Amino acid sequence: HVLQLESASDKAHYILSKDGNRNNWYIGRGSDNNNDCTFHSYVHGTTLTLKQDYAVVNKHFHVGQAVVATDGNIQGTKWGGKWLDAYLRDSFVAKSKAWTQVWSGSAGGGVSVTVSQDLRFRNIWIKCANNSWNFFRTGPDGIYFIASDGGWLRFQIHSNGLGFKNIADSRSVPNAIMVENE
Amino acid sequence: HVLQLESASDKAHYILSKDGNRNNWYIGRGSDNNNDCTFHSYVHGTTLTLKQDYAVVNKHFHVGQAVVATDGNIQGTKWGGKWLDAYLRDSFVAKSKAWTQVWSGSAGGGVSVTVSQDLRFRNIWIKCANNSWNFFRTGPDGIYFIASDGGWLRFQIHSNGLGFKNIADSRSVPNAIMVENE
Amino acid sequence: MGHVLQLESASDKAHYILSKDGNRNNWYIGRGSDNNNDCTFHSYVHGTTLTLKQDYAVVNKHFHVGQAVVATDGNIQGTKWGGKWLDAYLRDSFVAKSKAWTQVWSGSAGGGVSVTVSQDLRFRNIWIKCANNSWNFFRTGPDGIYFIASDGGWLRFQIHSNGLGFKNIADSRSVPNAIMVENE
Repeated sequence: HVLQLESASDKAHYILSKDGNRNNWYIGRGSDNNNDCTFHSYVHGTTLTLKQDYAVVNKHFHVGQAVVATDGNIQGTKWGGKWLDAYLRDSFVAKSKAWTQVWSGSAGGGVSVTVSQDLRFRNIWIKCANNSWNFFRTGPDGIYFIASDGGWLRFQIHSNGLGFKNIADSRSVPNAIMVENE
Repeated sequence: HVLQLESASDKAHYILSKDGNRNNWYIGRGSDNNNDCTFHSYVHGTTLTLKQDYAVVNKHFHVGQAVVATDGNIQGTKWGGKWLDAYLRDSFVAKSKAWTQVWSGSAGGGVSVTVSQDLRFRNIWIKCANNSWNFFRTGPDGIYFIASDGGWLRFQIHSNGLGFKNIADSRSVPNAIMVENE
Repeated sequence: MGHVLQLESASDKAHYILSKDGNRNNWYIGRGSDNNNDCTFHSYVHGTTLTLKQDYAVVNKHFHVGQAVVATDGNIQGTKWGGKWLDAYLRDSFVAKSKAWTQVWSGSAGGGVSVTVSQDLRFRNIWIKCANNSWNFFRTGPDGIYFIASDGGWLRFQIHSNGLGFKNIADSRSVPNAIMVENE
């Protein structure tokens, strides 16, 4: 009930398979003075090693068809087939604590301007009178109102978030827009 | 120092254990013309394979007591014993970029209404005068103010977020409330 | 079958390959125990083990994939997470759904008056109480000048000193007396 392999103290002992003259795979204690135990394909160069404080495989690791990658990323059906890094980015609001100017100029009553970021469901700050930032969080394309410094601004988000239009304002003309980074 | 297994080129070579007449487990290169090396239980049908570009197990994979599931979900004490998908959902604000109406009507000064979701710590838009949406983010049940289109609205979130009351308004009567999806 | 290394045992009895160096049990592979079909690759010296069981495979210690690590508490470390553990990457990268708030200042700051607040208020959700006992919401950006038509009239305020300073620049009948912040 035991196939007994015996070597001298601290000497290698492993099972080696060769097909033809080719080293194919091995399992066991591959080196003298080293107690790591390895299961290795020479042909694939793919390895599992039992080491002192952990086990390791040297390439990506599949669990069924889910994948644990060598960079620590995970892919599987639970993440909608995405890698986890992308699932997270798409799924949850980023704590960037940074903003970006998407537009600068002057947009009086009736004037529509155009930006290269989708402004829908974003945190924005609009600068109108008195060199202050007026906060707003947009929903989808639509009509919004803010009692911005100077008086007030009624504005429209249109064109799938790329259009920003001053519908009407009372002494509160937008001259800059920042957006919180995603 | 080596147990040497030798085969013809590209022929299977493996070690097979049988208990009585039952195939029980094997290790090695299980098939001709295929360099994949496998450690397999025939009884359990549970397998580790070393392949060209990855190593793979065919069922859920435990690391101590933590679990990496075949769908890519992970369970562990670091996630409070939850699966990671649920930890994430519970822990972080959802980037849903979508909204839902929670009430529609007319709530003049003093009028209280029931809303369809708990509005505490939520992103909301209230429509009052002039067909525009006024943004607000609520905290707990309490008293809030917004200089909404038309003038202003002092409002109350009550009844564990299920009640919305117009305390007072100046020419700014609410008629619709949207909430950002969670 | 003459070119397979065949290990044959009685039904439901252990059979494994054991390697010993000198007198020391060093490693084994196979069916370690009677009446039990679990198959194990184990180092006796390291005490590190892989086991194939009925419904799962298991390693008994942290498991590395290249240099990435899946720990026994379910945490993951890797270059994708900036070399951080995923728990910290998540905490640092994404907005907490805390649904709770904390008071960061209480007092009375009229026009021109500046106060110290107890948290960095940059890129935070805050609520300022001015006139009429109501909360006025604002989300801040970095240090800078901001405006809110808060209950009473309006308030132009400044976040300064790396988020630790709050100054009433000017107000119209809307003097701040308390500020709450959403918990991170």
